[PDB]
Amino acid sequence: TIVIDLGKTLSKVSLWDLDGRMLDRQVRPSIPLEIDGIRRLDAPDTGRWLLDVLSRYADHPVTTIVPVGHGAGIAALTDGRLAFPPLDYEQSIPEAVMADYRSQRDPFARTGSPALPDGLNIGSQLWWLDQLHPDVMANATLLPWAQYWAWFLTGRAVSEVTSLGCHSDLWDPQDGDFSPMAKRLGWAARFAPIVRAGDTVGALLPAIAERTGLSPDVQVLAGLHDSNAALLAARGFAEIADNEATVLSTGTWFIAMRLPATPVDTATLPEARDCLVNVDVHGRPVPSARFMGGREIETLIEIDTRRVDIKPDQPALLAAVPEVLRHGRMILPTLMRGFGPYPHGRFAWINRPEDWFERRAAACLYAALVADTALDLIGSTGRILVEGRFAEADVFVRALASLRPDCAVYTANAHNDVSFGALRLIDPGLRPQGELVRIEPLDTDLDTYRNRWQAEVE
Repeated sequence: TIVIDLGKTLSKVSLWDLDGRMLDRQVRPSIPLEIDGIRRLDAPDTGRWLLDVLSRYADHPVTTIVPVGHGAGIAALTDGRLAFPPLDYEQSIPEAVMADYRSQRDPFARTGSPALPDGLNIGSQLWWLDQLHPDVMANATLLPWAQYWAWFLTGRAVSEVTSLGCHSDLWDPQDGDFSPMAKRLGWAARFAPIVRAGDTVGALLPAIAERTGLSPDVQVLAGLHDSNAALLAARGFAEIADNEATVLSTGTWFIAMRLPATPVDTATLPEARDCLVNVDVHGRPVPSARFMGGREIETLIEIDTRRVDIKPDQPALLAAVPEVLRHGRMILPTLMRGFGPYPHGRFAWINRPEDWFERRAAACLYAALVADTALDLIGSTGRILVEGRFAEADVFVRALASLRPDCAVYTANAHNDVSFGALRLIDPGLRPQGELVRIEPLDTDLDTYRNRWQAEVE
């Protein structure tokens, strides 16, 4: 089996065995492609690199390939070939063109897709493209980035739901269909037939099976969006699986993605407080809430050298919590105006600690409280799995455990390559590396603290 993970900053090709262990991995940064001053995903060139690396695994019993793509990427095929390299979603879009688009979008209540800058909304790209290449767009078959690669190897164009549900303006999460807008504009009619991520797109193209030395019998799967890969993975853990659970990824962005066990009313979610609606590989709504956690923490600690996740530092970070707690030393939101649950929270310290450990420990508390608010906006309960670098942040995770006392907060036991998830598309019985360890609340308290914090915020 082979997973192709063509993300935004890193493209990874990986070879695995039927027991779900990685045999090899080939990586390569993704460099932008200039075309008019217009930044593009380098499709032609990536296609090459990955026909090389694919050749390397010709001696192996490969029976399946599954594609993985970052979101906010859309590809167009004119007369059965790539019309042009897709736009880089970070590529700017002209002011007048965007405003025109902005004023014709569907309500957030149907789409769960918030207005985002540049190309983050696929609709914005399409809107613009309709101007730059009017004819080529009308003759075009449309097809998400991830699925583009499954057509590169297969000749069959298909779409998959999770890329469409990635704040694209093209999807109606609750309805499980294209949005009124995408239909209205005739965009929905241009898309390749929707298929399930685990479905077989088809056998490897003969001309391709050749120069890679892979068997013509190799089967390509529809594939999925970068972010849903991790969800598949998380659902591999015995505690997550099919249960009501939420995965909270951390980094520059802290993102809560809930996997509801019951039907939820997403049309009621607060767009202004940085929530959105994604979709799982089954087409079921994935209520989401983010805030730029990692960015705010970094504002506080200034340099990589004082990152709150540095391992040997944990005990001292941890031991410094007691005094932070009882002196009411805390931080008020927000440090990123316009983002998260408290877009306009007037930032401020209170009894600012004068040493780094106590300031670094308190930073981990502020992120727990804001994550706490974010998890509640979407009805997260029961099981929470923390991932990303802030999983090694003892003060953060344990503060979370304390805030959600009857909830089971988790962190992973061993590292798992970012591409593992896709394997579970073939063999669902397959599980990640390590096990989940439940997080103990902070040693004794946090109510009085949060109570003060909350009161102050208001």
